[PDB]
Amino acid sequence: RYRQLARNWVPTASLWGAVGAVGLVWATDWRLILDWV
Amino acid sequence: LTRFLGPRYRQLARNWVPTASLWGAVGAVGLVWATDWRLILDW
Amino acid sequence: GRQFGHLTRVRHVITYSLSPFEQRAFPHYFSKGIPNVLRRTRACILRVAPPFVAFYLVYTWGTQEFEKSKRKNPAAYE
Amino acid sequence: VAPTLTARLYSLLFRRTSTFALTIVVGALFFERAFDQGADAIYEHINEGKLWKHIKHKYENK
Amino acid sequence: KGFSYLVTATTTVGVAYAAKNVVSQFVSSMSASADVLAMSKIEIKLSDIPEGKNMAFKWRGKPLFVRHRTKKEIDQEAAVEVSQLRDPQHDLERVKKPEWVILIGVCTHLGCVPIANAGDFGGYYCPCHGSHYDASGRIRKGPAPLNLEVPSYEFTSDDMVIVG
Amino acid sequence: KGFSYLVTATTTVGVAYAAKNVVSQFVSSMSASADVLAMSKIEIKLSDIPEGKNM
Amino acid sequence: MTNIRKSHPLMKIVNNAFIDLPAPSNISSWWNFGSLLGICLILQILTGLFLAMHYTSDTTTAFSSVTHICRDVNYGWIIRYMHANGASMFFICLYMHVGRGLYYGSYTFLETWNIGVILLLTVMATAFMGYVLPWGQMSFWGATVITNLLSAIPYIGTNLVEWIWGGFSVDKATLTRFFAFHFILPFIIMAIAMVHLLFLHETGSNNPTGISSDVDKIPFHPYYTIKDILGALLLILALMLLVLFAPDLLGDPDNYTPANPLNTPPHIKPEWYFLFAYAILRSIPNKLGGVLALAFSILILALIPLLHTSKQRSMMFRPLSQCLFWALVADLLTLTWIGGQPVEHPYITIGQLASVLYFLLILVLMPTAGTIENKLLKW
Amino acid sequence: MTNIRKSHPLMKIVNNAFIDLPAPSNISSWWNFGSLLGICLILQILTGLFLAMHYTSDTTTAFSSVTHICRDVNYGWIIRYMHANGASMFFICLYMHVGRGLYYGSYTFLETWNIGVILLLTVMATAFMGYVLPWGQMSFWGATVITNLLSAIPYIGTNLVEWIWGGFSVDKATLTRFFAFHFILPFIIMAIAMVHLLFLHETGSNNPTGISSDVDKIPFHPYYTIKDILGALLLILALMLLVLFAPDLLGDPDNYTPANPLNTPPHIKPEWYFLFAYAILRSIPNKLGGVLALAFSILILALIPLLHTSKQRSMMFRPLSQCLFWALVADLLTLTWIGGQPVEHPYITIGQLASVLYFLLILVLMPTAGTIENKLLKW
Amino acid sequence: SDLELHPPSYPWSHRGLLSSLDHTSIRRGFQVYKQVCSSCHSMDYVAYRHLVGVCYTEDEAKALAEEVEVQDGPNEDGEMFMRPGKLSDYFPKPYPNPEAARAANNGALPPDLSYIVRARHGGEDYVFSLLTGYCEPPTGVSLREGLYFNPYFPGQAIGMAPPIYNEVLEFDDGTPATMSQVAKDVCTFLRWAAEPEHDHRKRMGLKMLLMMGLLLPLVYAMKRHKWSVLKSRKLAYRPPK
Ligand code: HEC
Ligand code: HEM
Ligand code: HEM
Ligand code: HEM
Ligand code: HEM
Ligand code: FES
Repeated sequence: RYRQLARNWVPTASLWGAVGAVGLVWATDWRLILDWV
Repeated sequence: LTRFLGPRYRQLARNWVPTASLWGAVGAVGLVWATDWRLILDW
Repeated sequence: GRQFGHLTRVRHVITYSLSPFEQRAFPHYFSKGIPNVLRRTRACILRVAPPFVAFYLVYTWGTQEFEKSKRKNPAAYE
Repeated sequence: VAPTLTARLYSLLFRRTSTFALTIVVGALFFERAFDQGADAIYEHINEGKLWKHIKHKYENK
Repeated sequence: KGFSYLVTATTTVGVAYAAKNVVSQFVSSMSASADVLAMSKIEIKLSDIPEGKNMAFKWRGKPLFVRHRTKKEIDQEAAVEVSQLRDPQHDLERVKKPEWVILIGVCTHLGCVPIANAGDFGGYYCPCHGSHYDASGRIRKGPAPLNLEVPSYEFTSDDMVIVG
Repeated sequence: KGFSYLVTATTTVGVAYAAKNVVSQFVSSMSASADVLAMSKIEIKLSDIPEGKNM
Repeated sequence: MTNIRKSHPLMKIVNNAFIDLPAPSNISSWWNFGSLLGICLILQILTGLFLAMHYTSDTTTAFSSVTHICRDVNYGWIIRYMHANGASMFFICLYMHVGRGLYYGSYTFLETWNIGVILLLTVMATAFMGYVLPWGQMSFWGATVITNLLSAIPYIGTNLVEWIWGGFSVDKATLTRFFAFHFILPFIIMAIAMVHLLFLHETGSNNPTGISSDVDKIPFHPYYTIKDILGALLLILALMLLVLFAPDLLGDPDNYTPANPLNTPPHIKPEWYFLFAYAILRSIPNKLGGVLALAFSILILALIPLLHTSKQRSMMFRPLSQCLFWALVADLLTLTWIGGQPVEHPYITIGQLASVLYFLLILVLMPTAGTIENKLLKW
Repeated sequence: MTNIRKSHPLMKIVNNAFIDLPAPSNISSWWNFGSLLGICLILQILTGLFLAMHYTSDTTTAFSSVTHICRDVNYGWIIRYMHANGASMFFICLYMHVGRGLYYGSYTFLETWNIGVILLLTVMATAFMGYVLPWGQMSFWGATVITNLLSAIPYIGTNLVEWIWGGFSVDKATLTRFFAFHFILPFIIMAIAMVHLLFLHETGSNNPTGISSDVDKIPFHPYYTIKDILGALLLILALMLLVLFAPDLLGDPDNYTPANPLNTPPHIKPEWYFLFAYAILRSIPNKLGGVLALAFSILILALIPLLHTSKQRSMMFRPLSQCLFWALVADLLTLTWIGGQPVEHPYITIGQLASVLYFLLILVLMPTAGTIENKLLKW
Repeated sequence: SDLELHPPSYPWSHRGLLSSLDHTSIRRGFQVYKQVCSSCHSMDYVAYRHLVGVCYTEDEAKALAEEVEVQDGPNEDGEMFMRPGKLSDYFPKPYPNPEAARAANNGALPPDLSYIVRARHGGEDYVFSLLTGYCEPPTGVSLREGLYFNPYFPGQAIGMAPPIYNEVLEFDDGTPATMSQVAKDVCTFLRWAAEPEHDHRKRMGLKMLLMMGLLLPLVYAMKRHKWSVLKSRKLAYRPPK
C-alpha cells in the first residue's frame, strides 16, 4: 500500500541514498570500505 | 547636551539627589564591608 | 505572538480578589493546613505507597542475603 | 548534432540533484588523489635529493 | 545550464577535498601525538622480579606482569583440563618459556589489577569483583570473561625479554 | 501596609548579609592564597657569598 | 510607544519573557526545578571558573592542585566543596525536572522534550569528566572502566577507545582532555538551555490538572519571581547544609587517594547520579548487550512521547498510572541501591529483576494502563 | 503556512536571518569582515579546545606543554601555529571592521556601536591572556609590565594589582587564572556577538553611498552566502599562507625562551594587536597620565557618535574626511611601528606627536571637516 | 645602546617557499651539536627521533641513542639501573640543573638550543653569523677573558669559547670540516630542530597554495554568477503620468 505511493521516490530515493552513503565514505575515504574497489 | 539643560528641571534633580543621595550611602556601606578599613572598622 | 490578549475565550466569569496589605499571608494556617495537608497526604501516600514499600523490603532482603552468604562458609564444608 | 560536452554532462548528471551530489562526492574523491599525486610530485621535484625520501639509501640495509 | 552548473560543481569538489583534509587534521591530533610510540609496545625487565614473585611494570598506562614460575607452578598449570575452562587455552599456548609467564596485568572483567599469589589457584585474584586467575593468567572463577592478555614478546641475548 | 513593606525589607537584609559573605568568599579565594602568602615577607641569607659580589 | 523601557531596546524586550509572560496559576512546587536548574548551572560555572583559577591538569599535580585549593588558598575550600556538592544538587534537581514531565505530560512538547534530553545527557558528560579532574583513585578507575566499556563496539570500539584516551591508558593525555571538555561543555550547554527555553516559550507551561490554563493566566513578575527566589532560598539551604555540615556525606567516594594504576578499589562505582545506569549495565552478562542497555536506559526517554496512550496528558486524574509511576521511581531508587553493592548473587538477582521492571514500567505496563483507564472512563 | 520548514520550527525561523534577510545591493568588500570576524571566533575556539586538550597550566610544564603539543602530538603543530596566526587574523579583521564603521558611519547605530566596542575590548583581554599561557620570556614580562601598569591608580591600584596576580609576582597563581579566563571569555564573547547581531538586525547594513537602500534590497541567501564563502576562501588563504610558509613571521616575538624572572629582553612589547596600546603609554612622562591615555585610545571609540558633525553619515561624498580617515589609519600604522621601537629620543618624540595626531583626528579634525563639507554643499 | 650588527640573508637551500630542508646537512649538523655542543648546551624537546627526520635509521639511531644512554644515561636522569636500549629518552642534560651549568661557565647559562634559531631574534642567519663571526676587539677596548668580543652580540660581548674551529670533528662521508662548512651544517640541524613542523609545513603549503588558488578562481566565477542578476539588471524609472 505505502510502497506504491512512494514508488517514484523509492527509485529516486534509492539512488540518492546510495550516492550519499557512498559519497560520505568516499569523501571520508575509510580504508576498510574502499579496499573492496 | 544643550537640549537636556533646562530652567524647568530642578525639582527632578532635587528629588534625584535624595534617591541618589540614598543610593550613594549604600555603596559606601557596600564598599566598606569589602574594603575592611581598620579606620572604617573603628568607626 | 502576544501571550496575554490571545490565550483563550472566557465568557461570564466573575473573579473577586483582595490586596496583600489588607489580608494576612496565612489565614488560620494551623487549622487549614492540618486538614489539607493531612487529606492530600493520605491520597498521595496510597498512590505512591506501593513504590516505597517494595524498595524498602527489597533493600532489607538484599543486604541480609549478600551478608549472609559472605557470613558463613566454613561450617557447610568439612 | 550532438550535445556540447557540457550539455551531455548536464543531462546525465546535473538535472537531478541526487545525481549532482553523487557526482561531487565521487569527484571529491577522485580529485583529492590526483591533486595530491600531482602536487606532491611537483613539490618533491623542486627539492630533489633534499628530502629523506631521496636520501634513505645511505644508511639503509647495509 | 551545463556550463554554469559545472563551475559550481567543480567548486563543490574543491571545498570537499580541503574540507575533508582540514577536518581530518583536528581529528588526527586527539588520536595521535607521541601516542603508542611514546607509550606503546616498549618494555624491558627481569632483574627486579625473581624466585616465583611476579613483577609489575608500567607499560602504556597498564600493568605488565613478568612472572618467574616454579616447576610446581608450571606442573599445576599443565594439569588443568582446558576443556572445562571458560576461555580454553593450554598453558603452553600462552608462554614461550614455561618458567616465564608474561601478562597484561588487567582483569578482563572491568580493568582492575589482579593480585598475584591470591585466589584459589595461586595465580591471581582480582579484588574488584572476585575474579580468580591461575598461574597461567587463565580465568577460573568470577565474572571475567577472558584469560589475561598475552602480549607479543621476544628474548634477546644477555638475559632480557622485549615486549611489544 | 507598613508591616507588609517591613516584612519584605527584612528578607532582603538577611540575603544581603549572606550575599556579602558569599560574594566576599568568592573574591577572597581569587585574590590570595596561604600557599603563596606563606613565602611572602619571609626571607634571610648572609655570609655565604664573597666580600665583593652581589647575589 | 515612547519611553517604555522594555520595548525601547529590542534587547530589553527579549527579557520580558521573565516579567510579563503568561504563567499558569495553579502550579505545583515541582516547577521551581526549571529555574533552580539554571541557578545550578550558573553556580557551577562561577565555582568552576574560580577552581580552574587555581587547578592544574597534570598527573603529577592535579591531586596536589585540588589539595592546595582546599588548604592554602583563601576560601577555596568552600568553593571546591560547594562545587562538588553543587553537582549533586544539579542532578537531584534534574531528576525532579524529568519526573515532573514524566508525570504531568509536559513531555507533550516534543521539541522541548528532545532539547531537555539533550540537556540531560550533556550534563551527564560534564559530570563524568569533572569527577576525574582531581585524579583520585575513584576517578582514575571509573574513567578507565567506563571508557573501556565503549570498546564493546565490534569493529571500531577498540581503536576508538584509544582515540578518546589519547593513548593506551589514561595518562596525562586523557586528563588534560577532560579538563578542556569539562570547561567548554557547560558553556555550550548554556546555549542549549536558552534554545530549550525558546521553544517552551511558544506554548507555555502545563499544569497539575493537565488542561489549558489560558483562561487563568498570571503575570510571571508579581508571583513567580518571588516563588523562584524562595525556591532558591531552599535550594541554597540544601547546598550549604550539605557543604557546611556534611561536606563528604553525599560524596560517597572516600577515595582521597592519589591514583596508583596497579591499585584498585574492588568497589568501583560512579557517583549516585549514575548508579541507575550502572546497575542496569551489570544485569547483562554480555558486555555489548550491557552498553546498549546502558544507552537505552537514558536514551529511552525520547520514546515516551510516542508511548503516551491516554487522552489525559495529566497523570493527576489517572490512578493506575500514578501507581506505576511511583513504582518506577521506587524501582529507580532500588537500582541506585544496587549500584553500591558487591556484585554477588543477592544483588545480582535483585538488579536483574529491577532492570526488567524498569523497562516494563516504561515500555509495556504504563502504556497498557493508559488504555485501560481510557476504557474505564468510556473514552 | 504548512510544511514551510523555516517557520514550522520556531527555532529554524530564527535562522532565516541568514537566508531571507534584506541585504543592501551596493556593498563594498569591506563588510565581509563581519562574517570573517565570526569565522575567526569559531576557528580560535575549535583550535583552542584542541590545544587545551594537550596543554597544562603550570610554571614547570606550560612551556614544555606547548613544546610537546608542537612535537610529539599528531598535527598539534599546525593546530598551535594556526591558533597563534589566527589571532593575528582575528585582529587584522577586527581593525578592518572598525575602519569601515568609522568611514561610512555605520557607527550611527549607537546601540550596535556600543556592543561592537565591548566586543573589541573583550577580545582584547582574551588575546592578552592567551599569549601568556605559553609562559615564555616575552609573555612572562609583558604580563608584569602591563598588569603593574594598573598600579598607577593611587588609592587602590597597588592592592588591586596584587589580587589580579594572586600574589606579589606572576607565579603559578597568575598562570592558571589566565588559563581559565582565556577559556571562558570567548564563550562569553560569542553571546555578545549574537547580541550584537540582534541589534543590527533591526536596522540592516549601511552602504558606501550612505543613503537607505530599502528601495534596493537583495536576498541574502542567493548573493551574500557566496560572497561570504568566497571571503572565507581568501581569509583562510591568508591564515594558511602565514601558518604554512612563514609561521613565525607575523609573530614578532622570537622569545621561545622559558621565562627566567631575573632575565629581561630590554625590548619588551605587546604583539601587533596590542602594539598601539604600548606606544600610547610611552608618550606620557607620568605613569597615571599614560594609563588614562591608554584607556582613552581604545575607549575614545564610543565618543565618535557624538562627535559626528556632518549631514552625510557617508564619508564617501566628503573628500576631506576621506583624507583624514586615511591619515588616522596611517597614523595608526605609525604608532604600531613605535611599539617595536627602543624607547629613546627618536621614537619618543615621534610617538608623542602621533598620539596627539590620533586624538586630534578623532576628537577635533574630523568633526570640523564634517561641518566644512556640509557648508560647501550648502547643506 | 650599542649598535647591533645583523645577520645576512645567508643563502640557504630552504630560503624559498617550496624549498625544503637538506637532511644530509641535518645529519652532519647533528653530529656537530653532539660532539661540539652537547657538552654545555641542552636540547630538551629533542628526543632521539631523527629516524626519518634525519635519515638515521631506527637501528641507526637506536644504536646512536644507546651509547648516549650508556655514558650519559638515565643515571643523570635518576634511573639507577638504566643503560643502553631506550628511545624515548631526551638528549642528555649537560649538567644536573641550571645552577651547575652557570658554574661550569662562570655565571653564564648555556641556552637550550632546541629553539635557538627560532628563539633568537634573527633566525639561523644570526646563529651562523655569530659562530662564524669573531673578530679583533676594537682599538681602545678592554675585555675580561670570559668576555670574548663578538661582532654580533647585543651587548657586544659573549661568554663563548671557540664555538667551532676547523677540523673540530669528522663526518662519516668526508665533508670538508671548515669552521664555516660545519656552521652551515650546524645551523641547519638547529633550524630543523627548532621548527620540525615548518619543514612539513612548506610541503603542505605548496599543496595548500594550489588548492586555495584553484578554489579562489572557481569561487570568483561561482560568486559572479549568483550576483550576476543584480549586476546585469538595469532599472528604469517610469513616470507616473
Ligand atoms: C663551551 C661551552 C659552549 C659551547 C660548546 C657552545 N656554547 Fe653557546 N654559549 C655558551 C655560553 C656560556 C653562552 C652565554 C653567552 C652570554 O650569556 O654572553 C652561550 C651563548 C650562545 C648563544 C648566544 C645567544 C644569546 O644572544 O644569548 C648562541 C646563539 C649559542 N650559544 C649557540 C651555540 C651553538 C649553536 C653552539 C654549537 C655550535 C654552541 N653555542 C656551543 C657556551 C657554549
Ligand atoms: C553543570 C555543569 C558542571 C558540572 C556537573 C560540574 C561538575 C564537576 C564535578 C562533579 C567535579 C569533581 C569535583 C570533586 O569531586 O572533587 C568538578 C570539578 C571541576 N570543575 Fe566542574 N562542573 C560543571 C561546570 C564547570 C565549569 C563551567 C567549570 C569552569 C568554568 C568547571 C571547572 C572545574 C574544575 C576546574 C574542576 C576541578 C577542581 C575540583 O576538583 O573541584 N566545572 N566539576
Ligand atoms: C540544564 C538543565 C535544564 C535546565 C537549565 C532547564 C530549564 C528549564 C526552565 C527554566 C523551564 C521553565 C520552568 C519549569 O517548567 O520548571 C523548563 C521547562 C521544561 N523543561 Fe527544562 N531545563 C533543563 C533540563 C531539562 C531536561 C533534562 C528535560 C527533559 C528531558 C527538560 C524538559 C523540560 C520541559 C518538558 C519543560 C516544560 C514543562 C512545562 O512547564 O509544562 N528540561 N526547563
Ligand atoms: C580570540 C580568542 C583567543 C585569542 C586571541 C587567543 C590567542 C592566543 C595566543 C596569542 C596565544 C599564545 C600562543 C603562542 O604564541 O605560543 C594563545 C595560547 C593558548 N590558547 Fe588561545 N586564544 C583565544 C582563544 C582560546 C581558547 C578559546 C582556548 C581554549 C579553548 C585557548 C587556549 C589556548 C591555550 C591552551 C594556549 C597555550 C599553548 C600555546 O601557546 O598554544 N585560546 N592563545
Ligand atoms: C568579536 C568581534 C566582532 C565580530 C565577530 C563582529 C561581527 C560583525 C559582522 C559579521 C557584521 C556585519 C558585516 C559588516 O558590517 O562588516 C558586523 C557589523 C557591525 N559591527 Fe561588528 N563585529 C565584531 C566587533 C565589533 C566592534 C568592536 C564594534 C564596535 C565597537 C562593532 C560594530 C559593528 C557595527 C556598528 C556594525 C554595523 C555596520 C553597518 O553595516 O552599518 N563590531 N559585525
Ligand atoms: S576487575 Fe572485575 S573481578 Fe577483577
